[PDB]
Amino acid sequence: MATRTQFENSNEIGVFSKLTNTYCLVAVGGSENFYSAFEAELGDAIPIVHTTIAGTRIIGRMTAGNRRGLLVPTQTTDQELQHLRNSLPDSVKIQRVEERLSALGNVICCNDYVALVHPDIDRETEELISDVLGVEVFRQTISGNILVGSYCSLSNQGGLVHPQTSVQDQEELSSLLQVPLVAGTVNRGSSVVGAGMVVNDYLAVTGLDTTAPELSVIESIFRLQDESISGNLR
Amino acid sequence: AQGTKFRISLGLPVGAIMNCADNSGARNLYIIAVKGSGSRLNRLPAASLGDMVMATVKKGKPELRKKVMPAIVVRQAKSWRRRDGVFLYFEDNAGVIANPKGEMKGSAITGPVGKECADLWPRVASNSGVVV
Amino acid sequence: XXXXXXXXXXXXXXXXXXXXXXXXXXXXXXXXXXXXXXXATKEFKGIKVTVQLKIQNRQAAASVVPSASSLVITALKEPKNVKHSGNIQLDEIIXXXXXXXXXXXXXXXXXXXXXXXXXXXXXXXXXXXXXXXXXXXXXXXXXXXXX
Amino acid sequence: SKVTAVRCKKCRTKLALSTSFIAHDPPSKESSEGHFIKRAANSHRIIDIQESQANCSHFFIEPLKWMQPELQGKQELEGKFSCPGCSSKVGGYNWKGSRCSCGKWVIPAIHLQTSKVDQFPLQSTALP
Amino acid sequence: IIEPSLKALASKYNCDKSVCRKCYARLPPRATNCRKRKCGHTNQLRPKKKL
RNA sequence: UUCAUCUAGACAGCCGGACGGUGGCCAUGGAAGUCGGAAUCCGCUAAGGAGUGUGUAACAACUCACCGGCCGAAUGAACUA
Repeated sequence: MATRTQFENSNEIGVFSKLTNTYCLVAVGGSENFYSAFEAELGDAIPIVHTTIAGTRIIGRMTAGNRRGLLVPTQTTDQELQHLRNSLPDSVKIQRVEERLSALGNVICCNDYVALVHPDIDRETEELISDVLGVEVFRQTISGNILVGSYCSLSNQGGLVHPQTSVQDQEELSSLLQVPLVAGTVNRGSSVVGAGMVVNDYLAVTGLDTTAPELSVIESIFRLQDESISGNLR
Repeated sequence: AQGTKFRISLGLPVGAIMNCADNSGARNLYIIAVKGSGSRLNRLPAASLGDMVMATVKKGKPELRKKVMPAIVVRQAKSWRRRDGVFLYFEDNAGVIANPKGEMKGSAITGPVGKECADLWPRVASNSGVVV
Repeated sequence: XXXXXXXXXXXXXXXXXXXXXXXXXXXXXXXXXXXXXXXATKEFKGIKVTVQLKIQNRQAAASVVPSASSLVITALKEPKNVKHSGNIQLDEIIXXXXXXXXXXXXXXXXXXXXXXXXXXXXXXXXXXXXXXXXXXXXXXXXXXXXX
Repeated sequence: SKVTAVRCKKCRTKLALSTSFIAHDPPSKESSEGHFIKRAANSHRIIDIQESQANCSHFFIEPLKWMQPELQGKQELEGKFSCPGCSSKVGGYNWKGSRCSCGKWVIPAIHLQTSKVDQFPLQSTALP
Repeated sequence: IIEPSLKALASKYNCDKSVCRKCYARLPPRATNCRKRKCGHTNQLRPKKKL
């Protein structure tokens, strides 16, 4: 539902991890306490895969994927590739993508149905995003920012977007995405809301410095929220 | 507050004017000091890719000018060794300004971003378009 | 089963007192414990000290007032420092009252028990002017009658 | 108003509901109980004066059902407890006091610090 | 939670000591002179401050 | 050098008891001899304070004033060079 935890001592989670519907990816250099937040609440439903991308620990920003597919940058070594295809199930498709815009997660924001991409992405790529993910591809920028990945978190239920956005611009995105949209802040007021948190249908993990008024707004638009052991025995 | 980084070659002494990559109004940065530097007689403290340096803005909006504020180096023109083997170098020097926590005032970064700068600072890795 | 006793001090209207600290190791009681106190301190003032001891086993109530202490002399009156220093016509009433106190006094008859009970009341006016020290130094009433 | 629920941060468990809360709301504000007094070894020597904080940083709740395995097993005069799934220091029990940060006293307290737990409404969404 | 039977056991070695004013040494409580030679075996002793 | 205790039992330690009205009473989250202000009483007495202290959340536990035995010849203070 709405859990809060932190990697080594940093609040942001979507930089260091990638949460999807069918799988989840985590960075390698973490405590047991960071992994226990994912292991307890997911359980044996989806595989939690330890990996690295292009010799880094920031695999949330480098990769981009959904239920059906996973895209990795060109700089991904072949040893890191085969470790992914083994642990992830047979259904997901894994493809290396030749980009000038290397970091795919900042460029691409997507879910089961609708993708938003950075507008300077080229035409031969836009076929490969639709072919792998099975998703219609739309070019748009959140009000001031070309980077749709870091400044717009999205899921099947809804979407949390950049705070400095006009209502008429939020209307035009809502028509295109066909989901309701809420502006908010995460991690005591950081505008970086796509990398500040991760989300899917069952779970939404945020930083520890997210205050409770911010976490209440997050759980509302995602509609994740819903007791006998509490009782009065004096 | 600086995380562990493997040593790369020191290529920006005190007095360097590097470009300003983000879109917070500024056009260049005048480096005055480098956080975490050592001490030796007659040695200028130098910057590298990934270091957090103190810098003033010489050219830009007048709100930004005339105040010292720390900054993160995102490109380096001096070549350096990566452990996998290659020697690589960018075309120019570059930096982004930041608050002393390490959060970034800039909304986005133009041009390429050094890979070692991305892992060391998370907020740079959020705003970065291209990482090498 | 088990037999345990604890003691409760003061309180007029309602007070957790000793029991809350002592009720921790025992069965936890908040509503009934002050109610068991409220059964005992009924028709007793709140300003006055009231000494009790309650023996419970599986949430039992025991209401008693032992009154070996100054509770007896405090019982007869009508209510920086609210002074107790009053005059009372103790002599006939206190002789019945000290016999209520002297269940063991561990002395001889009521005469030795009258020289200690009046000394416990170091505040009240007693019989006529003074009922303390040189005035209650000799007692020529009751005496052998209560024996 | 509506009922409120207290969920644990990083455990996501409803620790205590409403129909609780012995909140004790007004402070004393006079010199001996609104002020924190730090005495010395002898002769009631006052060395430090600390003014009380604004809001009481705790939640004073009744003894509940999920504290019963901790309260009965190794009963003592003071201690602490946790969320039942993450084992972090969430609140402590004290039969003494520990007034509030803002200060009165209470009765025996089950003090539940407002840091590292938060308060939610149990009712439907606000729909902003 | 300290169970003050044990605190009185603990206070003998830590708290119930005397302190020399000059050399700040931790001396036995009923001692008259300091055992250290650098302060000249002085008799100017104070109690250790209680918490 | 000058004083004072001492086989009429010293100093040191040991060995007994330290009880009854006692959680007295105002004092306030709680103070029971010990955070304290004013009061200072009786009983059992060989003798024992509404209490010299350590300590206790509040008690306790210990210790002391005091009461009687044993151990048995030296002990204490202020100085001067």
